[PDB]
Amino acid sequence: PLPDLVEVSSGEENEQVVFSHRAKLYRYDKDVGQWKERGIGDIKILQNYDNKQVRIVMRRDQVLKLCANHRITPDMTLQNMKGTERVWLWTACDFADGERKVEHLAVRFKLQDVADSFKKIFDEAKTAQ
Amino acid sequence: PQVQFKLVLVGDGGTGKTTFVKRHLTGEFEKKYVATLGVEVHPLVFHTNRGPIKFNVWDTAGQEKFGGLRDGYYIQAQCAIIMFDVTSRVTYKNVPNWHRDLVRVCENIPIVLCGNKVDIKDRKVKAKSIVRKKNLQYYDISAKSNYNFEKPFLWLARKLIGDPNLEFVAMPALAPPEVVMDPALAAQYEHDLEVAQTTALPDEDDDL
Ligand SMILES: Nc1nc2c(ncn2[C@@H]2O[C@H](COP(=O)(O)OP(=O)(O)NP(=O)(O)O)[C@@H](O)[C@H]2O)c(=O)[nH]1
Ligand SMILES: [Mg+2]
Repeated sequence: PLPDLVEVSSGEENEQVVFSHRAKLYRYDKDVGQWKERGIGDIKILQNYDNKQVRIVMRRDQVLKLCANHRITPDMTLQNMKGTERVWLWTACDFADGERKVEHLAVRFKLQDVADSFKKIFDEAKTAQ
Repeated sequence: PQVQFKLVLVGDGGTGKTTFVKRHLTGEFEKKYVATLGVEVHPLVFHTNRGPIKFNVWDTAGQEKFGGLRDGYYIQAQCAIIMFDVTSRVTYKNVPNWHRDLVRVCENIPIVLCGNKVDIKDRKVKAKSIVRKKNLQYYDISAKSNYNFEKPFLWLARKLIGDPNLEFVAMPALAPPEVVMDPALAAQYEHDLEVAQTTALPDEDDDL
């Protein structure tokens, strides 16, 4: 026996989507010294209406599970990967796995104006908090 | 009490059973073949419109010398996945043996047959030569391109629960805490990120 239906609450009902586009997310593994693919889907920058606080959220296609859920603070910045383009690196305290994990993340975009748009909105939103 | 199901994963070596499970677990794509020894049990949770369901995946070894006690790992199994490599006909020729070994122990459990590596263009096993049991189901998949990589669990979930309209739903994203660190520890992670920035991304020269 199973509940005939279960209403899903995304947890984003009191937030505004200020950025949303398809991307690829990577996570660095200190143990083996390699970047590992983490997810593929729409990476979203969310800002809460009331307290104006900002977070990044990302779910994976098809399985729809989280691969990113962490706050953005005014101190945080996006770095470029010297040899790669349309890619942004940053460090975050992520809770996608229901636990605090400090993670070095990279996001890859297909188009440059999407990457530039992601850097723009990232820097605006973090200061607007 | 949560709803669980024992799922046994069988197939020849290098077919992509462990790569498939790791993909579901962490979203990574393991490029190396590190042969599984005996069995490894990994829980997979999916959020459905009828609540979360957990799959306890028993990832079994495909090489006979590393098999351990395979037929014993099938005991009390509630579903199964058989995998092969569509670029290798031998891995498909052994599918009836894996199916035989499974049914000998678990009788009428729902089973999904997965033809993996369809991202590779030199395909030797065509889906027309597979396609018909009620408890059988076939999917082309690719652990590398993620093509159909959710369908085996979605179909098994629908059968086990008895609801053809069961859907996977978005995972709840609860508000994350803001973590504040002393400028010292922030610098230690800023240095670590610099070190990581020197290593390239794994798919840098893939199709993308
Ligand atoms: N091109 C391609 N390679 C894949 C795909 N899935 C897995 N592989 C690769 O094929 C190999 C599969 O390895 P692995 O999953 O460890 O094998 P296994 O099925 O667990 N075998 P065993 O039963 O011996 O443990 C790895 O080299 C992996 O990178 C796919 O969809 N496409
Ligand atoms: Mg394996």
